[PDB]
Amino acid sequence: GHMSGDNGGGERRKGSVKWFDTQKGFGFITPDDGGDDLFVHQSSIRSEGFRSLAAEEAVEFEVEIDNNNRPKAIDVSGPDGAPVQGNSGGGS
Repeated sequence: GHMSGDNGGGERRKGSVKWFDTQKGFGFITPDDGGDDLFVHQSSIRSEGFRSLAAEEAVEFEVEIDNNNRPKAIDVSGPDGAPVQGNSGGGS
């Protein structure tokens, strides 16, 4: 059948970036309402266009557990869940 011990993908969380390094190729988010820091990088940002995070920045995201069993943060947006213009576009 369909495993559903969670929301069926990545459960919503909030936090603040520990650091986003494009050189290292990895970053981490400290979840404000969670425990373990979640891995975050460009491919986990809510942006399909311009996707990058600022080290000290606060964020709202979904936390998804990677195949390494380490939970990672994706669909990263502002702390209020506010989308950035670089997410896709919009026009306004």
